[PDB]
Amino acid sequence: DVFRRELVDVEGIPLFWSIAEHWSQVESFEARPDDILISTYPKSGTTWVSEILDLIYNNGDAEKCKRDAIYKRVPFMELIIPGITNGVEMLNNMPSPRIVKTHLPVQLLPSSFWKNDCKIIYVARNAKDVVVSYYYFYQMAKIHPEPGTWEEFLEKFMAGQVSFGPWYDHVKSWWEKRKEYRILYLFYEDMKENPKCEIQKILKFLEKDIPEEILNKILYHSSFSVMKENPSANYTTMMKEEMDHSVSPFMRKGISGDWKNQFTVAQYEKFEEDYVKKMEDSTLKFRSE
Ligand SMILES: Nc1ncnc2c1ncn2[C@@H]1O[C@H](COP(=O)(O)OS(=O)(=O)O)[C@@H](OP(=O)(O)O)[C@H]1O
Ligand SMILES: O=[N+]([O-])c1ccc(OS(=O)(=O)O)cc1
Repeated sequence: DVFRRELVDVEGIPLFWSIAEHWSQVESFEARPDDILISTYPKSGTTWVSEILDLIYNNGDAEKCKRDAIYKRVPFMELIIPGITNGVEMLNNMPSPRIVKTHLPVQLLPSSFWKNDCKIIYVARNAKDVVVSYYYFYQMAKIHPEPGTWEEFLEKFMAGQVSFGPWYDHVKSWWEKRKEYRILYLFYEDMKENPKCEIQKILKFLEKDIPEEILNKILYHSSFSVMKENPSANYTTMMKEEMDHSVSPFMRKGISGDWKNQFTVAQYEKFEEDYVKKMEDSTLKFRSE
């Protein structure tokens, strides 16, 4: 049973057993200078930005972006599950320009990305919304250990005892890294508020100037309501064994502020107190609504 196993520490970070088992393949991953790395803590907007990038790369052509599922168009690099997927191999076999997905904390990112000075788009999302999204994701995405109850999971998340480790360290270290490498550090909440502005930021970062009509096309097709229904983007093409959308759909709510629906007031206060301690010595700033 490849699913529901305990995570395995990889250089200090809990990862899926099969990622840990194939860690050398990941560590030695060969990046390319024109790779665009989409780097996120899980549930932070990876798919949204991946779709955007793929739409950009295909000039807003919806059909072209339906050539395959997002997880094939934008491979999850470190995700290696025997018999199921190998992000490294999928990427190795992908023509440039590659869009590369990762959730690795910065200290675990394969050094080739640094050596190739790749452009990286990091997406951060407020921790409270992340943990809620992650909770449901843990439930539906069977490669994860059992999340436990929301309460248990919340505690694991705060303790960083979740797949890919602590969100806090993830976002903070990636934020710090933006001083060393070309990281367009985006916030899920900003994409919610003004996706056009954020996509323009992506375009600028990518050094692409496209017609307003194409930008509007990209905006339309990267909206949650379009993506949710889009089988090439919404993970419903996943084997049910890997992702059971009947448990929780991948495209779950796609809002900011869902944490309000999940957190008890006590859990929220506790979370915030803990959060402040973990975050106050970082200049990184978020919105939760
Ligand atoms: N287009 C668009 N607009 C708004 N929100 C979107 C979009 N696409 C994905 N989502 C929401 O992002 C959450 C999934 O995050 P990721 O794509 O990072 O998940 S993953 O780590 O790649 O598995 C998950 O968030 P929650 O809905 O809060 O669970 C998705 O619904
Ligand atoms: O390609 N896959 O098989 C795949 C891709 C993503 C994915 O997400 S995960 O967090 O459940 O590993 C799971 C399986």
